[PDB]
Amino acid sequence: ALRGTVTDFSGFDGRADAEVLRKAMKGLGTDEDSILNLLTARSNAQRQQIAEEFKTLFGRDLVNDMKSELTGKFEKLIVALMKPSRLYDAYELKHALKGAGTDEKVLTEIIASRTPEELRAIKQAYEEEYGSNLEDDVVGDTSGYYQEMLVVLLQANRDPDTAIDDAQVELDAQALFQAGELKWGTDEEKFITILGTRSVSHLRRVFDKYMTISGFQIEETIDRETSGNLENLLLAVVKSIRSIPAYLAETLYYAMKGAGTDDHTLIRVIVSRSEIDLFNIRKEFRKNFATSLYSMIKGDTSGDYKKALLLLCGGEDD
Ligand SMILES: [Ca+2]
Ligand SMILES: [Ca+2]
Ligand SMILES: [Ca+2]
Ligand SMILES: [Ca+2]
Ligand SMILES: [Ca+2]
Repeated sequence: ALRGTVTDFSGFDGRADAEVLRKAMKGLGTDEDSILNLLTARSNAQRQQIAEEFKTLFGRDLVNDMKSELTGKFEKLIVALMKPSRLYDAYELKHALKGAGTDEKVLTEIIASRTPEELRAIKQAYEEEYGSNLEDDVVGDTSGYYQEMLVVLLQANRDPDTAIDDAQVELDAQALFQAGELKWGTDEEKFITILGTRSVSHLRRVFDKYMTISGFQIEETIDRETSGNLENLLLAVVKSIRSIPAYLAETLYYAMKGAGTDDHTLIRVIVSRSEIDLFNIRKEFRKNFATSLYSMIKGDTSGDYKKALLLLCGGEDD
């Protein structure tokens, strides 16, 4: 099943951990090594208890103190690691929508790869934290079919996996064929309804059947029929339906692909999935890119930031 790389540390003592952290920042200097080896070895819920003990003992906010002592990517990784799990995805979405400029790669990445259950959780958290409706904020900063597809997904009303109705699979496959390849132009609405509301098990069957009747994989047709933000979203949805860990592994790969590194994306995926399916993401990363995620990271990052990442990911050998 699904498996992360971070678990609750046994023999957990919040007060003790708070003191270790406190001693690592007191006086001039900062013992980063001590901080990273500790926080990456504690589950997210435990980090929250440490933060609570820290404030109780010293009357200081652990996160703000680290924001003062830490710098750069390492600081960003530590701050994201301290964000409550139930609020992280909402946090990211909020930052991708705030100020002039909307970060579409973020909206697409999260809303496409998160399950209906997760999306429901994210919407509640977002509203309680920012006193604003997530859907309304998305609509306000986006437009066209891209916006429409995101809204469909945000409803979290995807059909439930039940017995497969063969005739419905043929109907849907043929409907997609007719809405794209056999149509002068494209019927985006058809693509949105089907890909956004049908059950996961149903769609996996539709993808195979579509391949059989058209000679094309649904991804190829999408690339041939659509463009812009809509194309990226549709591909994210399809890839997620097939395998969320694969889609995420691919997102990671392209983050460390070529000159430089998309650090924000790199941190987001590793942190948000660390306690869910990061282990699976590794297996999908190896099987599809001839290398282990560990090596990719180990050879694209530097310093403490690099050390923290490797400890969270693990898998040195894969
Ligand atoms: Ca200090
Ligand atoms: Ca904006
Ligand atoms: Ca067409
Ligand atoms: Ca295209
Ligand atoms: Ca790189």
